[PDB]
Amino acid sequence: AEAGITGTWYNQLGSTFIVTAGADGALTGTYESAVGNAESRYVLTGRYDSAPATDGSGTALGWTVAWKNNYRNAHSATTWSGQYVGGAEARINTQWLLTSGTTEANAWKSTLVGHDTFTKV
Amino acid sequence: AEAGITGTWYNQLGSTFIVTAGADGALTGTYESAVGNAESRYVLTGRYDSAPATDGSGTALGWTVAWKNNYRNAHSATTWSGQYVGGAEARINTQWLLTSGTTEANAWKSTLVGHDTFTKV
Amino acid sequence: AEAGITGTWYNQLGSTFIVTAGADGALTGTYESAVGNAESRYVLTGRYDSAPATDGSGTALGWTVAWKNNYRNAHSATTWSGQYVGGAEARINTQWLLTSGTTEANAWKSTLVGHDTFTKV
Amino acid sequence: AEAGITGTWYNQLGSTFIVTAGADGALTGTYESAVGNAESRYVLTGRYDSAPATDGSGTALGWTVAWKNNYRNAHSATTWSGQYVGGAEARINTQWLLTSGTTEANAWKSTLVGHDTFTKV
Amino acid sequence: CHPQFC
Amino acid sequence: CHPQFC
Amino acid sequence: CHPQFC
Amino acid sequence: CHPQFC
Repeated sequence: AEAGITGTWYNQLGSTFIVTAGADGALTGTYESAVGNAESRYVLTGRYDSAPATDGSGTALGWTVAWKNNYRNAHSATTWSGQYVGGAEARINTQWLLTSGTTEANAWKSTLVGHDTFTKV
Repeated sequence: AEAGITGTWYNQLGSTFIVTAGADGALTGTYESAVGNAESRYVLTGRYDSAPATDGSGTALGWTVAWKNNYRNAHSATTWSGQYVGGAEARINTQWLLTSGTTEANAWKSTLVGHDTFTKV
Repeated sequence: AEAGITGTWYNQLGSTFIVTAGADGALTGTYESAVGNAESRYVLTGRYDSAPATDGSGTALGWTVAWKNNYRNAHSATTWSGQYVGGAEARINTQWLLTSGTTEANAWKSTLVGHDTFTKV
Repeated sequence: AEAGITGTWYNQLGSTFIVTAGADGALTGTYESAVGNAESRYVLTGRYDSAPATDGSGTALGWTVAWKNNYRNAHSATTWSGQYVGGAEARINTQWLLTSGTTEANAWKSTLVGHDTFTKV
Repeated sequence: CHPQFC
Repeated sequence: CHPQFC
Repeated sequence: CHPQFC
Repeated sequence: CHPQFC
């Protein structure tokens, strides 16, 4: 955990995030939806629950990205919920929720669900 | 938005959170799972997407709580995804994901889903 | 259960379904997305798990509606998952998943999530 | 679609289902949670939305399994929501919801979420 | 105006 | 008696 | 050892 | 072409 989480992570589709896990449960960094460009870059913030593990459990964590920066304002936010598992092939497995700001007529269609796995390679 | 979000929020079941919406998309505060006790209190962090609205849209947001403080370490984290709607009866409608740290055998049963509405009253 | 489930159910928004719970776990009937018109009417099919209850548990169930009939073909299907609770104020509380058929480029945005409660009144 | 869906499907973990897609949107068959034994076998029922496709879209579908047969009664039901994509490497990609019957105190922890991909091989 | 609600 | 509600 | 996977 | 993937 902590030192294990700190670094660069990649998913299947070309997205990258960079995170520092801080001593008292903090997670901070940047999500880049495409590894090339300097603003597909958005702020991330989250938390993780550190614990003594004796049985090969994952570490529960979560983070939020709001989709606004100097180039784009998509009127939406995503949360990822999941766990870190370390080792030779460390991964973070997540499920996510994306909500867009709607009028109240459209509120029932505001939230998408999906899943993502991140690796160090 | 921002000034609208800042304050104290209550759900149907007795939980309370207190949040400050900061000028550049930041959300910080504390979630108290029971209004009485001084540590059912946990740190929260999240983001919101501020925009010019001309059509009565909600404001998309999200936050994370890891379930560890000085009294409890539940080996889990929740993310809430949703939107703020202002006015006389301002509310935040959310869906949430709770993940627990598991062994890999148990990974398929690690994440619960549900929903919550918060009001100022 | 069974006799309890059989009948007409209503949600907050004006939708109605009519269901027969059959002796060996079958659920069959029609969902009408608006109580007026004779085809906002679509076929439903599902299953329920009947059991001896000694502690006031709900009955787990689920059903599917594909959104095609003689008037509309929306290229989508919804599944509702939840439980029946009986009594003076019997309700069915559900969460749902709506998937649309997409090209593979659009597959990550194919599924919405939400929730519904149904009552007899 | 239809003829494409009819047959035997396998996931990553050893589960198998067998389905017939009928002419008017019906899906019927059996889910075997482990390919060996003759009752890890449970009834399935669902629906699919057939349409003229000109752009390589998937076919939206869903099904339910209640977890009761002659050997087990787990007091729960799963719904899978997703789409069929055909071709040389035909697959069905799904997200699922599993609900257990609870007392009302425990209702907030009744539903798990996850995902599955099925192939013909 | 999806089938589900309309 | 999870943290979230209790 | 839920029905779904076992 | 949402922010998340593009």
